[PDB]
Amino acid sequence: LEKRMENLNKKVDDGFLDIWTYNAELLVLLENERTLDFHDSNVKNLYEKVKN
Amino acid sequence: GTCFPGDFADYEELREQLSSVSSFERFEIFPKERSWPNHTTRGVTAACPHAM
Ligand SMILES: *[C@@H]1O[C@H](CO)[C@@H](O)[C@H](O)[C@H]1NC(C)=O
Repeated sequence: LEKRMENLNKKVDDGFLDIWTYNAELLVLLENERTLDFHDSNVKNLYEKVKN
Repeated sequence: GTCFPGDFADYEELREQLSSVSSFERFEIFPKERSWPNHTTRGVTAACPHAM
């Protein structure tokens, strides 16, 4: 006879997990692209320095 | 709703149970004519009218 509390607890527990999963995947897929662009920029700076 | 006044015990819990129900089968748990030999089963009230 406390089904509403059980559903509220399930709603809280299943709502936090989605947010944390989404945040983790966004963090990984943004930092990977930033790392790759940073490497390409560093190679370009060495080429410009040797040319100059 | 409740045509006769009174309190419906655990009404919201009944709503929460009936939310996830696909179907029902209405069956006669106690027959009116045979399961009460020594009582009067005829009872009417003016708080619940049907066709005047
Ligand atoms: C009803 O009354 C009759 C007549 O006396 C009796 O035999 C019977 O035990 C009573 N109860 C039921 C449940 O029929």
